[PDB]
Amino acid sequence: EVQLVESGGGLVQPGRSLRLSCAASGFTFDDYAMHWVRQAPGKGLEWVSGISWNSDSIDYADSVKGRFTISRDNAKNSLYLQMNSLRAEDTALYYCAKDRGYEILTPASFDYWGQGTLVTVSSAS
Amino acid sequence: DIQMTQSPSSLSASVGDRVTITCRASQSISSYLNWFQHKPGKAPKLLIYGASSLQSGVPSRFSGSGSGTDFTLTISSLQPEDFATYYCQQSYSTPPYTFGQGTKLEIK
Amino acid sequence: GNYNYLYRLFRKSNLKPFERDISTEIYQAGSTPCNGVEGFNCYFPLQSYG
Repeated sequence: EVQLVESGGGLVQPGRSLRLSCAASGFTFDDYAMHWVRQAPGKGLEWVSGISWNSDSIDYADSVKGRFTISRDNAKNSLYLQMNSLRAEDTALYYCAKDRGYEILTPASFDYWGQGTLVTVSSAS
Repeated sequence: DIQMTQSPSSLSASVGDRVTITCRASQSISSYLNWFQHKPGKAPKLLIYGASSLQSGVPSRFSGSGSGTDFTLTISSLQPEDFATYYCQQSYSTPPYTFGQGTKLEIK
Repeated sequence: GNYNYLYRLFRKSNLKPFERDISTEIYQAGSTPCNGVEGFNCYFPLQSYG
């Protein structure tokens, strides 16, 4: 019954920054951990980043260390993510998942997901 | 480091068949596996959290088992609306949330 | 991961030789004013090496 919708999908050039956000409405956003999952066009799922219920612990995937910056806004009940120094391998599909617990690295998995928004990293029209 | 593998690659069955999918982990994870049903046209969902704990809100047709280094998932009937891609994820080892490769499933 | 080292990504104009920038205002990427609130086309200029 919860809704996980995001925005910001589009076409950007390599080396250009793009910011994604995600709106959650169907649950209590103040005390759940949240994560980002990437769906490659010709591969399987992959975890990107995750933040705690409040911003003490932030973790990043190895392939995106020092390139992405995930934020959080509990007042507006929405989270953000910054994509910087993009290369050609970041043309995948991104989901906005929700963790069952309140920490980043726990045996609790992602219970609710949302529809993805496709992004492209190329120089075209 | 942990490597996550899926033994089968593609299956084909009928409306009233019974199929088995297995997922092998490189190292012991102590029954901390998760299964997801990836519908190709919409957002993926979660079927079983933990070893064989059935998530509330899904039919009891699915049932899993296994602990240690081998896990198995079975579909009781495989109704025509259950064709999708399934993933196994571990959340115990140092590499966080490593997903296995897909299992495309067509009913025929 | 060491996050004590940070590098700036955006600035209105190029730096002159031998000066520093310390201000950390939100970079206006487009035409919608940021007004001190981060949003679309309102990016953070400092990112840390992983």
